[PDB]
Amino acid sequence: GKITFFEDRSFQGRCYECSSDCPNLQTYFSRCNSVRVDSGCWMLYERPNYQGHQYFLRRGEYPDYQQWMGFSDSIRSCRLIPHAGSHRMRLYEKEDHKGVMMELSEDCSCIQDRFHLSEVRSLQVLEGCWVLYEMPNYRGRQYLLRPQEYRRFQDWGSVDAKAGSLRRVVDLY
Repeated sequence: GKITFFEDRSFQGRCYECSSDCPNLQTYFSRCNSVRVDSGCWMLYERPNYQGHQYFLRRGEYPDYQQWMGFSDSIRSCRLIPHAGSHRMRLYEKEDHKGVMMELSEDCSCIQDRFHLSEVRSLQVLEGCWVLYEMPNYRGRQYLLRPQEYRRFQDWGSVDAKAGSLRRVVDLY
């Protein structure tokens, strides 16, 4: 993957290119108002060491922070997310993988329609990386999921169990 951060909107100002993850972008810039992704799938974070708000970005031009549903011009770390050849995950109604369950191997733009619940209280991510969105149609707070089990919402960094949509992390061409 290849990503370039710019201090100002419209690919203007001080800039930094990355090709692998970075635990701390603060050395290189103090604000980020536009991004160009050349290649790969990227999680951006509001804070250093992959904390605070998370933003999912893939190949394309982002002329301002709103384009990636940003909450501020703070961008202080980033992960390059691995492509996976297939995706598979289980959503549970209750913590610790109990209650009703739904299996997912494609993008789901409305959990509520398929599952009949507004919250996912535990997850088993078996294959691929995914982005969980607070809201349907890939809107609201975003949470990067990776292969592992999540016994409760705290394990993915959310404020609560509310979840509207799920996206497979797949590279854009």
